[PDB]
Amino acid sequence: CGLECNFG
Amino acid sequence: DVVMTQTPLTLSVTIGQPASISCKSSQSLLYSDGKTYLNWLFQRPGQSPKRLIYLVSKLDSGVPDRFTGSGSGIDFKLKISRVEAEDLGVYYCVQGTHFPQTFGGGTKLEIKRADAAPTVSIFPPSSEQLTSGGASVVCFLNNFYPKDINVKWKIDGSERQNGVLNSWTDQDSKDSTYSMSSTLTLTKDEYERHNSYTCEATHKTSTSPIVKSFNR
Amino acid sequence: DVQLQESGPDLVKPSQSPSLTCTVTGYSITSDYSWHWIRQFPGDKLEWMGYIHYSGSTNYNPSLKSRISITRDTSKNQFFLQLSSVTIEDTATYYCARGTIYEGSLDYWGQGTTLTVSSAKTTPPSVYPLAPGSSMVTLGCLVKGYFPEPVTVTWNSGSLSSGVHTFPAVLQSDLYTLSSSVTVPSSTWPSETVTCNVAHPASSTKVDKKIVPR
Repeated sequence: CGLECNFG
Repeated sequence: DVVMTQTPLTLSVTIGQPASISCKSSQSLLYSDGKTYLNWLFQRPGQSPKRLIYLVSKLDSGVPDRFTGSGSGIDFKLKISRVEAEDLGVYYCVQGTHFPQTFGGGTKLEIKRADAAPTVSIFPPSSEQLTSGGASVVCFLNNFYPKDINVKWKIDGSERQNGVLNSWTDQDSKDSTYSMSSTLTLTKDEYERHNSYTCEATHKTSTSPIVKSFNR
Repeated sequence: DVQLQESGPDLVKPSQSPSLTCTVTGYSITSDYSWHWIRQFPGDKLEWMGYIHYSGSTNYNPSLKSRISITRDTSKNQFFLQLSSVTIEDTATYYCARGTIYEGSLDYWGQGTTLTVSSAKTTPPSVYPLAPGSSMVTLGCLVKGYFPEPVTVTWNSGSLSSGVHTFPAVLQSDLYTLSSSVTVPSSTWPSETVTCNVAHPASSTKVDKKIVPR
């Protein structure tokens, strides 16, 4: 998932 | 989890000189939106963290221009043009591209100093402690550089391994040195069973160990 | 500006379920950003835990997916971290942070709260003098078997600080032990009285130990 599961 | 490997672990710098911390990732940090989310984090001992750089090379608000960031894909690099005292602490490379968010191990930034030999002091267990049935020998290693040091406990000429506990100080604000405390705890039954107690320290300042002893 | 302050219990017993609070001022947790929790273990190893989005959505680290949960209070402007069935390995300094998805980073940090996990009872320290057998003379003081931290070690009620080396506490069997050394002129020893001063406000104990030549 990356960036979204980190900040989204 | 993407592993973040920093180089080196500890960095020695003379005030005013250039320094470089390298970061390597197990996976490319380039995201599908064409951005590379690698950040640099700074922290002094006892103080809380603080963001220094984000997006590889973009400086935060109060960050001096003497700091620069670079890199792509898996290799990244933070450089200081000249190191001031305000820069001393530990630096972390942190990635935001992959889930979950991960931090590097950290790079310790210390002041480079002239080589110093440790001042060794050995201490027999107090009478007060022996009245409790416990007995601990203390060996102090004060004012030495660099912090790379190995102590060895020797009983009647033999290496003791269990029951030893060590403590290290950070670098001194005054003389930029390190200090180390080493304790060996035993029972009164065991302490009174042997005669000579020695602590042997191995440092870079000498090819031969520095031995401090006492007999009972 | 924007600031974050952490609060909660300092000490907790294992298998318990404590909660930390992040109070934020200077910005509304409801307008834009993500709001995170990070912990720093001994050895200064940092681990990202999770976040609460401005929309109210949450997401956690896969290694902590079920053991933790994050909530918020919009009226108080605060968000919370809920630990569950805690162990001694959860002993860390817990930080809260604001995060941007545009910069892919945490921009603001709080001055964290140390949360220690131990079952040990409040015990006062044993204070032991250290003197040599046979230029400059180094004396010592051993504080043995205390819980919890901190301990205050002073030399001559606060008169000596030049040669003082006070060492970080290390863990024995569920109990703390620190050393302190002082290096002084041989003209002042044993000619003049040198005293190790120890305080452990947790157990409400103050011990003074005067060093005597062997």
